[PDB]
Amino acid sequence: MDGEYHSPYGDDDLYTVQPTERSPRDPKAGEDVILNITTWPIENGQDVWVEWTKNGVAQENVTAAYDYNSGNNTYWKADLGKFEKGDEITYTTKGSTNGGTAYESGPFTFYVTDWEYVQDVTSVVDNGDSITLNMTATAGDFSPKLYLSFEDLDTLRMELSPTGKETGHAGKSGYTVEDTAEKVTVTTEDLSIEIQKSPYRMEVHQADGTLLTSEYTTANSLGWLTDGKNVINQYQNNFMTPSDEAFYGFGERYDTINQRGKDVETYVYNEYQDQAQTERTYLAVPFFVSANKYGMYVNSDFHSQFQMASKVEDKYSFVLDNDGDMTNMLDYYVISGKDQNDIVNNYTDITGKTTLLPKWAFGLWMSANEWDRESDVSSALSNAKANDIPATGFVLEQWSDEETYYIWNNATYTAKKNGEAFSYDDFTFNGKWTDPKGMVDSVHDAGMNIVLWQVPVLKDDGTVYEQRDNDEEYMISQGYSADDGTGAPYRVPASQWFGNGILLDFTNKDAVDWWTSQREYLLTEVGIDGFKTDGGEMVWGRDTTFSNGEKGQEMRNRYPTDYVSSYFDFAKSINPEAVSFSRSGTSGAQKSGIYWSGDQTSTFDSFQASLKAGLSASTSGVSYWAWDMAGFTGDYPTAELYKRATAMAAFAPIMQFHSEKSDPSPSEERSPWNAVARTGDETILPTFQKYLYTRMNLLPYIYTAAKDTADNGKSMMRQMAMDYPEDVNARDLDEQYMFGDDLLVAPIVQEGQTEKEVYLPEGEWVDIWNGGVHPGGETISYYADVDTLPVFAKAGAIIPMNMTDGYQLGQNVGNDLKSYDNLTFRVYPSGDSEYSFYDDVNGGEMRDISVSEDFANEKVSVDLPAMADETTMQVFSTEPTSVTIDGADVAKADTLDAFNEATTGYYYDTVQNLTYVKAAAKDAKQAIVLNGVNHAPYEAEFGHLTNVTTASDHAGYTGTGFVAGFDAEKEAVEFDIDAVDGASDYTMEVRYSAGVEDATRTVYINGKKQQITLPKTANWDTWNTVEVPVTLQAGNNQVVFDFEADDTAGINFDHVVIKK
Ligand SMILES: OC[C@H]1O[C@@H]2OC[C@H]3O[C@H](O[C@@H]4[C@@H](O)[C@@H](OC[C@H]5O[C@H](O[C@H]([C@H]2O)[C@@H]1O)[C@H](O)[C@@H](O)[C@@H]5O)O[C@H](CO)[C@H]4O)[C@H](O)[C@@H](O)[C@@H]3O
Ligand SMILES: OC[C@H]1O[C@@H]2OC[C@H]3O[C@H](O[C@@H]4[C@@H](O)[C@@H](OC[C@H]5O[C@H](O[C@H]([C@H]2O)[C@@H]1O)[C@H](O)[C@@H](O)[C@@H]5O)O[C@H](CO)[C@H]4O)[C@H](O)[C@@H](O)[C@@H]3O
Ligand SMILES: OC[C@H]1O[C@H](O[C@@H]2[C@@H](O)[C@@H](OC[C@H]3O[C@H](O)[C@H](O)[C@@H](O)[C@@H]3O)O[C@H](CO)[C@H]2O)[C@H](O)[C@@H](O)[C@@H]1O
Ligand SMILES: OC[C@H]1O[C@H](OC[C@H]2O[C@H](O)[C@H](O)[C@@H](O)[C@@H]2O)[C@H](O)[C@@H](O)[C@@H]1O
Ligand SMILES: OC[C@H]1O[C@H](OC[C@H]2O[C@H](O)[C@H](O)[C@@H](O)[C@@H]2O)[C@H](O)[C@@H](O)[C@@H]1O
Ligand SMILES: OC[C@H]1O[C@H](O)[C@H](O)[C@@H](O)[C@@H]1O
Ligand SMILES: [Ca+2]
Ligand SMILES: [Cl-]
Ligand SMILES: [Cl-]
Ligand SMILES: [Mg+2]
Ligand SMILES: [Mg+2]
Ligand SMILES: [Mg+2]
Ligand SMILES: [Mg+2]
Ligand SMILES: [Mg+2]
Repeated sequence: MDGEYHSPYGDDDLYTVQPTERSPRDPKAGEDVILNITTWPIENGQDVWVEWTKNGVAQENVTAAYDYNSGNNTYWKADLGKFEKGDEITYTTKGSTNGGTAYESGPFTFYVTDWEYVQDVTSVVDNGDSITLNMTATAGDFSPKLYLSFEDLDTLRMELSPTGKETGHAGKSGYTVEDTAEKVTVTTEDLSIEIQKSPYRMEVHQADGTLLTSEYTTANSLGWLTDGKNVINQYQNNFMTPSDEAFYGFGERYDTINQRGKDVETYVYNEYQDQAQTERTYLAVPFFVSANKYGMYVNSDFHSQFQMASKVEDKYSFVLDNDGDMTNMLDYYVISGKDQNDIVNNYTDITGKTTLLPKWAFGLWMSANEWDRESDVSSALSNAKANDIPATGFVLEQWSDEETYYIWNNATYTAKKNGEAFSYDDFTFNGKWTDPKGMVDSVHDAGMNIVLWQVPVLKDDGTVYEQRDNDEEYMISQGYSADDGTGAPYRVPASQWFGNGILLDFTNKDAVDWWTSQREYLLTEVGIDGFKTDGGEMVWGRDTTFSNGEKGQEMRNRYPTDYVSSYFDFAKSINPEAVSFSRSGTSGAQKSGIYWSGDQTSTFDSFQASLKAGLSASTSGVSYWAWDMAGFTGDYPTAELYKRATAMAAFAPIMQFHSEKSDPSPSEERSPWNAVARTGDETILPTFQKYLYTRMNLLPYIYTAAKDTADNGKSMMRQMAMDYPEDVNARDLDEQYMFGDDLLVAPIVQEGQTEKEVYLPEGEWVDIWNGGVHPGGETISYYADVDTLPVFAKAGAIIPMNMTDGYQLGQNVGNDLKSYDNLTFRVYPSGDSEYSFYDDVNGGEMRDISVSEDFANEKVSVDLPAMADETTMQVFSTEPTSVTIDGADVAKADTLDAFNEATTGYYYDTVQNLTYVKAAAKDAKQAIVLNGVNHAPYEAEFGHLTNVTTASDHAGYTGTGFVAGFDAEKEAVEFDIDAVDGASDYTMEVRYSAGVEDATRTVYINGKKQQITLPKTANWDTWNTVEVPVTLQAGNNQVVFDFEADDTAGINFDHVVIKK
């Protein structure tokens, strides 16, 4: 025999086992315990056995039985049997051939556990900032204590000490307690916590009595797993959930946005390509938000499983792991708030706010793994310029020596001992990188900022590489690695990414300072703008030990966030504009930069999973989220996928293209120019440009939303039920979302699709591209060819934009981040609305703008704050008869050219039905009033048409044209029209031409019929308006025009307008 091996926990992997583990790893009462053992080489006459004690008494040896052979190894199973709660088992596994040299593993000890639950509350002590509930247990000898405290008046914290020896934390004092024999009720202005005493059972209500959530009906819901003496290994609680309850968040999830029915693992993992199918993630957070208006956060870095009505149809549960330490309390929060987004804000109060990034982070990021030399960077920049792609971010991955990851590829130098840091001048730059500082300067010259790829591991591939070997020696001599549990440095398991590499212990501040010192010259001298901090899902092994005294079970989920945060803070300390770009983390990840959705293939299925990842991350407080648009690997995307992806990406928090392959031919860049080359579809370029230019037009809105995340916890991109939690149609939507406060975005994420269903919540929505009006409260069908993205603005929206003199979306304003071209506010008037604009160009002043819509009196008023810039309003309305600024008349400009020349003025855009109003910069509020205005027209051409078509061959129409002829039976034009100012009689203006003869049409108003007379117009180039009395109810009204048997003559039908 050459050896024997058994190790009960293997690498402690959640998903797999090594072939030499104990099963179960942590045996409970009544579970059969199997030991898997290996010997080598394969030989006759081998004996494998187990020497062991039960509660200190030597047992008869167990003989292991042959199981299987693989390679030059035999695998064996030894059966120890079942045990009782409290049993302490110690064993050693042994092997030898024909009574020769004996090889052994162990000794190993396990303590056999079972569940104990809270039984009754026996007394309650109110300490003014905390409440102690003294408890009995269902089994065992503990005297548990549950501590209640308020993180705020709407955020409840539970801390359980099974032994009673630990004490909970103080919280707010603003509560009262009604403590009776049978029940204790804890009340704040926001919450009513009702706790039955016998059996103990908690219900969490809002202050008005509405139930948020509650412990399971049968009580004994809250428990711990113990041997009663040495260990507590798990905690659980169990809660009642009705059949319609939806559960969102849990970090970044690829499979679904609503986790009901699933067991969700809070476990970071590097899963390539098939995250959705395996239900794995790089970014796992033990926090969810329910559409029943609460969130739950289990405050622990240990692995937890959330069982979301996956076992019992009306029960959800959490099972939280522990390392055995009996002094670690269970700590969790039930989180209420003013609305769903406020629940997320309260969660970020606990775990950390998003840090506002510089505005350059919100432009296009360009990346490709194949970029590996200065000529590649030069050509990326010149390709972007030649194709009018004004990006702001630039990533280099294949930049380094591929050994130290802090030295440029091909650089030569005198190696340094003892981990001493390099300066720029220590290097002779050669080959692929002759002048890194110059290269960076060229990136900056293009208006871009650059980040460099990093990992948290010291690579050790077993080869000789002087500087890396020097650094490894130094790192070990200082104790800068984690420890494997035996005194040796922890290494990533050999089969994994960077296997054999030594992790830097990011819990050790000295270690971090050393590691970052080696990169300092990249920031201070080369002038980089941050790091793409990749990896981090690299902590395996229960005995792996960190400088904070924590071990592998506790640190696996936390490690990536320690790593990412260390680098983010370090880069920012030198370069205040630095940005991190990362994939892995847990609670608190949001403090430290951008998160991208990792490694996915270029398919529509992947696109679907990416969108779910962003929407779940958003609920989990990770707002600055990116994805590799159209996928970074697999076969090159189709033109269709590339175009659909581009549109979504332009309307996502962070826009970035990227590609996996390191030296491919042809190129694998997901750049728009390479996509044209690879697909042969030249129309990719103008479509990409449209969406990129539109994003840059919206940058003032986007960046205000980024600040709103940082300040108020409102994520930039949100699943519909975050804004509409009571809306039954919004619960499961995963192919549309809100972007900022105002825009409903509905990407096409299905191959071959052109009829996109869009669910519109109650209220009026307006198509931002063309002014099409859509009353809410139904699913509409929107025709979207491959170049088209349905996007709608909600009623009352005030949307800041940076426009060219053309004043249309999708016109290139460039990538200047320090000035505006034409600062513009797009307004959809509806009652009184207000918006706080983040004017970052002018010192970050908040500009409070308000609009008062009064269409009943044919007026819209805008209260413009003091501004540093000329401003243009674009107000969705009919053409005013006059406009005043501070009471002073402003003249109508007849053309766009005249408007651009004017200092102040107004202009009416007939295509978009937008009134442009130009106001000078002034260090004082300005009152703008639009007079004689009504709600914008309902264009006939945007109506539901039956057997009738559109044209535009006679000038003077509004919108894009008119409905032509409309002069046979079974032809109809249907409008969905909102009552502008509630249920009332109104006048419907019908604008038409009838160049040959008097016409009539029939109209139905919510089923009520009348015939209208449309007198002849002089010719087909003359429009007239007839006023029709109608009666409209609140909200959406069905207005149907048709041509019936008693109607006559052709018309061209331009629009209708509703006015008082
Ligand atoms: O040149 C730097 C670096 O480039 C490549 O990795 C960057 C890549 O990392 C992340 O995805 C990776 C994935 O590409 C793949 O990598 C395996 C690969 O790792 C090393 O080489 C990397 C490049 O892949 C190189 O150092 C190693 O030398 C090589 O032998 C290996 O084949 O798989 C891992 C494991 O799943 C994955 O994490 C990142 O997500 C991605 O955006 C980035 O492009
Ligand atoms: O060039 C003459 C004429 O040609 C086209 O119409 C052919 C059509 O004419 C007569 O019926 C029309 C009817 O179709 C409808 O036309 C509305 C239409 O009028 C003008 O364009 C038409 C052509 O379509 C043109 O005059 C106008 O430019 C366009 O914008 C309008 O949509 O209504 C009128 C009035 O009731 C009627 O005269 C003719 O009777 C019929 O047989 C023939 O097919
Ligand atoms: O394919 C040769 C390549 O293999 C290894 O690197 C690859 C890397 O190039 C990348 O390839 C993506 C590619 O993977 C499969 O071939 C798949 O069928 C295809 O659709 C997809 O586009 O990613 C994989 C996985 O990360 C890497 O293994 C070698 O490292 C490299 O030397 C070789 O050139
Ligand atoms: O720390 C290892 C090594 O780094 C530099 O050399 C890098 C590289 O230089 C040339 O390209 C050679 O052809 C390669 O063999 C080298 O790896 C230092 O100059 C060198 O002193 C040092 O040992
Ligand atoms: O939101 C309004 C409308 O937008 C698109 O259609 C625009 C299209 O409408 C008519 O066909 C006009 O004649 C054209 O000039 C316009 O471009 C969507 O496809 C549609 O579904 C939506 O209702
Ligand atoms: O093993 C290290 C190698 O990994 C990948 O293949 C990289 O593309 C290459 O640049 C590097 O030399
Ligand atoms: Ca029209
Ligand atoms: Cl144990
Ligand atoms: Cl891995
Ligand atoms: Mg709050
Ligand atoms: Mg290259
Ligand atoms: Mg700088
Ligand atoms: Mg130490
Ligand atoms: Mg689906």
